[PDB]
Amino acid sequence: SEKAGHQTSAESWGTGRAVARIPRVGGGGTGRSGQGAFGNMCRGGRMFAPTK
Amino acid sequence: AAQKSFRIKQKMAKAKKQNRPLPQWIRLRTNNTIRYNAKRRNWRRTKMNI
Amino acid sequence: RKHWQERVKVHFDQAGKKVSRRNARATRAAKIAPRPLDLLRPVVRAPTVKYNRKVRAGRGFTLAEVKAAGLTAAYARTIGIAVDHRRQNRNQEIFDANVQRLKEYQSKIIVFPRNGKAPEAEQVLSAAATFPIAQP
Amino acid sequence: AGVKAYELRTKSKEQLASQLVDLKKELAELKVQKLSRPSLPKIKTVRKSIACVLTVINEQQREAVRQLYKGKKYQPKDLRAKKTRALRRALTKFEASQVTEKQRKKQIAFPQRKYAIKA
Amino acid sequence: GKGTPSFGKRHNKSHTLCNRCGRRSFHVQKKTCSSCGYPAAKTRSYNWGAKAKRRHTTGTGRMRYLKHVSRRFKNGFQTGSASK
RNA sequence: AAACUUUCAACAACGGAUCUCUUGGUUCUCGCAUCGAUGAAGAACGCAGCGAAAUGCGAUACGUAAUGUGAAUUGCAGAAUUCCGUGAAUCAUCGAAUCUUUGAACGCACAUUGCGCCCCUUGGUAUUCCAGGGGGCAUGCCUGUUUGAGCGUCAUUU
RNA sequence: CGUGGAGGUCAGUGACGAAGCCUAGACCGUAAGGUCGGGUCGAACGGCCUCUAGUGCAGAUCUUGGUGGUAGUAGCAAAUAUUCAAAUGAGAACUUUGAAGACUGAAGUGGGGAAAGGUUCCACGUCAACAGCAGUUGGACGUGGGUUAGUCGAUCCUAAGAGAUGGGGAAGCUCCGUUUCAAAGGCCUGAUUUUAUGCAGGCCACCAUCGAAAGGGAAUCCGGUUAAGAUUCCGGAACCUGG
RNA sequence: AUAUUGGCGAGAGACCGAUAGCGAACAAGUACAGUGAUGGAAAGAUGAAAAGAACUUUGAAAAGAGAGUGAAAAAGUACGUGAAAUUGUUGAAAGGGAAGGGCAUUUGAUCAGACA
RNA sequence: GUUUGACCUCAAAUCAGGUAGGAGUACCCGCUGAACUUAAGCAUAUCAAUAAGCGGAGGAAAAGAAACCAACCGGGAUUGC
Ligand SMILES: [Mg+2]
Ligand SMILES: [Mg+2]
Ligand SMILES: [Mg+2]
Ligand SMILES: [Mg+2]
Ligand SMILES: [Mg+2]
Ligand SMILES: [Mg+2]
Ligand SMILES: [Mg+2]
Ligand SMILES: [Mg+2]
Ligand SMILES: [Mg+2]
Ligand SMILES: [Mg+2]
Ligand SMILES: [Mg+2]
Ligand SMILES: [Mg+2]
Ligand SMILES: [Mg+2]
Ligand SMILES: [Mg+2]
Ligand SMILES: [Mg+2]
Ligand SMILES: [Mg+2]
Ligand SMILES: [Mg+2]
Ligand SMILES: [Mg+2]
Ligand SMILES: [Mg+2]
Ligand SMILES: [Mg+2]
Ligand SMILES: [Mg+2]
Ligand SMILES: [Mg+2]
Ligand SMILES: [Mg+2]
Ligand SMILES: [Mg+2]
Ligand SMILES: [Mg+2]
Ligand SMILES: [Mg+2]
Ligand SMILES: [Mg+2]
Ligand SMILES: [Mg+2]
Ligand SMILES: [Mg+2]
Ligand SMILES: [Mg+2]
Ligand SMILES: [Zn+2]
Repeated sequence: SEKAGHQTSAESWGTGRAVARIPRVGGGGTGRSGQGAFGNMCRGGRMFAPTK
Repeated sequence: AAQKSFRIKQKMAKAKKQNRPLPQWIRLRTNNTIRYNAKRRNWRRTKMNI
Repeated sequence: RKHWQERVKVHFDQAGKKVSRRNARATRAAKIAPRPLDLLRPVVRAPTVKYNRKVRAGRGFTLAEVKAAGLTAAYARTIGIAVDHRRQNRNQEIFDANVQRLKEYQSKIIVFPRNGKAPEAEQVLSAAATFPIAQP
Repeated sequence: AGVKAYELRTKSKEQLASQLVDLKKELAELKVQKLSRPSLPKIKTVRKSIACVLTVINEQQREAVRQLYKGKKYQPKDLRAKKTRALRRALTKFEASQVTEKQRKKQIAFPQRKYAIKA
Repeated sequence: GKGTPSFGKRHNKSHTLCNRCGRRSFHVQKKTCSSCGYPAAKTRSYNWGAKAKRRHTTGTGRMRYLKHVSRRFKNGFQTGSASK
């Protein structure tokens, strides 16, 4: 699916935050918040060069 | 509040009737996969938010 | 450049569309039997100096050609002759060829009576194949 | 157990009304007994008997109203056909098949002839 | 004092229950629901809110009437009854 | 020499990798045209003999009627089925119905289960009072019916 | 050299045990790796010729999940304070009753309410998890009971304000404005000097609706009663409004 | 004749195989968070059949030990297989302010082939 | 005839019968309309007559039987490859 791994509202926390600069899920109150996103090395993210 | 509206009191009544564990005879049914009440609510754990 | 990935046409349904077109042709032939699937088209000369060495199929016979063949436009339309009201005749050879085509078509078709028993016959699906265009 | 619709349909209005009242009284008694005995299977069949009696009564009334309104231009909207909204708003067969006199004359004079390319 | 002490003064309600969609999103002073747009005639939805459209679209509820339309079409919107 | 630390091996822990599974997803193709003032989509509240969900339904409430099938349902209870048959069922089918309060939402309102008006009917020892039951009262626009307004125009001495 | 899938072939391997995993055992390759034995396991899998790709990890303050040393360590030291006996219980520093010592000291650690919460109230049963010790106890767990009004409130009124209609803008979602720019609706009399079965004469006038459980406002008190109700129930004695 | 990531009904793939494939294979747009617009998880596998361990015994009890069911309890609703990190017990060994590695041999333990 | 009417225009009725709204929106017909981006330097072009916003339909919609294409020995509605 062309939308796989992209239906996520996430943003990077910036440099110098003692964590990796991968975009992270916002919001709160759930285990999803703060997890990495959008990257091919991230669980639940988008694969590298998706098949067409 | 003590002086509440009927809509609020009706929602409270529905929540009170929903507040229960599973009946024991549910567990005895064939191919039963329900083992606990996963939507149970308590007054001091999750607020109903009106 | 533009967002070309949002508009990519891939023809995965080429074989499926071919099957659907053949099914539509068979269904229309069964519904329209015994008359053919196409009307009789005239011979015209292709425009421009690049293609004027060839003749091809036009849209329909002219009113002058139909009248010379001895039919009315309405009756020719009912019996399966394409009639074009905006094409004009300025070439005697083309006019004679179209009149000959109309006469041969009238000789080779059979029109069933509006009331009475029908003489049963097999349907021929292609008037174009029955009366091919020949390069003079 | 319970009542049967085909046996109910052979009776009159007052008999059905009396049967319905008796069934309601029996349901009240069963609901009284249910406070002491939580498992009372007869409640279900009494409830279904009440529903069946109401169904038969409504059927008889609606059939009487249909016979009363038979052969009239305007009917109650709950007795008219449902279909869909667009289907009800669509043209009727007569309106759709209307033609002008000129078109009718053309159709009579020059219809689509039946022909074949054989001889 | 803008954090924990200020959080102790929150006891009013900006929004209450909406009559149309049932959410706690009916803004009291504006008399408008921030979710469905009540009391406007149209239901609020946006093409940038694809997830919200999916959450509130047709088929998330009971479809009390719309479920049987396909069966009635398949039978041709027939009237009458089976004659045994 | 023990204890302790580390290494090696056997078994036992911790944890859920690997392998084998799959009523799910993803992509492609084919066919069809069917929501709503005859009240849709959505929402709230309820409904099972013993249910909080999912699923189904609306005070006829996991449902009624009709047709088909032909002996179940099952956790327990309870039907069986005159078995020589108008007959289970959480079955299939579905053309007759029921369809609370709402919602474009339509008597006026709605952070209220608030406030009216019209017609019919019934019960309270009732010409006056009260209550119950049934059916109604939105806006824009079209065609027609009826009742009207304005020296705007006109006629009106046998 | 190795991995997932595909065409062909070995009439290939396999419940007398496929794949996987463990192994102080064995062999072949310079190596990538390949092969054999033993244990465990329980249903599929491989050699060769080719086709194909989401095909090989030590790092990216990489992602997700899991686990150590730190470490039985830091700590559980604000709000003066606890003790004796009996009962219950397998078990009592923490439960119950009695006996003592203290504290809040009426601007309370008392008795009621508003917002908010929603059954936390009360009874019975009861300890797996929670109450950073404990627990026989509990705002915990399981099953139920309980909130009674003509006079208390809402409901009615209007406040700052909010907002339709008549109109006028705006492609439009909609905007202005709140009595204007409107034919915006009620009442009285009549035998209307009768033209014969057709309603005549008069009168007064300004704008929907929403907006307070602390503003305005009709009218109720005493005694008793419950496990938990109480100006509402019961007894007695009153009052208001409408007809 | 053309379009069709919505709806209804079908057939398929050299696609993915529970950190993959839709966010969701499961009461998933659920639980939970936010005043609100919105944000949004984790979570599949006993066995062919629950036959889900009767009975005895110790313990207040959870449970243990016998016994029994089942092909198997090296399947006990912590349930197919059951890796690593990390940990316990047993056995062998080394250790005077790190350990680990390379070449060579001693010592202890252990082991294959060739056996006419 | 200071009467009685014919018309015209404008009203009202819980008048008789109807119709519009809203949902869905993949595809379709209109309106409205950026920026990130990519470049240049007669102060711009591109992204783009796109995203977002608004209005309106169907099973397809739209277009459609020339005030056309051409300059040939002429073709002959629209649509799509
Ligand atoms: Mg993914
Ligand atoms: Mg601030
Ligand atoms: Mg404040
Ligand atoms: Mg405010
Ligand atoms: Mg109010
Ligand atoms: Mg094996
Ligand atoms: Mg890769
Ligand atoms: Mg690694
Ligand atoms: Mg490297
Ligand atoms: Mg790291
Ligand atoms: Mg310490
Ligand atoms: Mg202290
Ligand atoms: Mg003091
Ligand atoms: Mg003191
Ligand atoms: Mg503790
Ligand atoms: Mg208590
Ligand atoms: Mg309790
Ligand atoms: Mg306004
Ligand atoms: Mg008010
Ligand atoms: Mg007051
Ligand atoms: Mg009290
Ligand atoms: Mg009293
Ligand atoms: Mg997943
Ligand atoms: Mg296991
Ligand atoms: Mg290990
Ligand atoms: Mg757009
Ligand atoms: Mg349609
Ligand atoms: Mg078509
Ligand atoms: Mg069209
Ligand atoms: Mg013309
Ligand atoms: Zn809403």
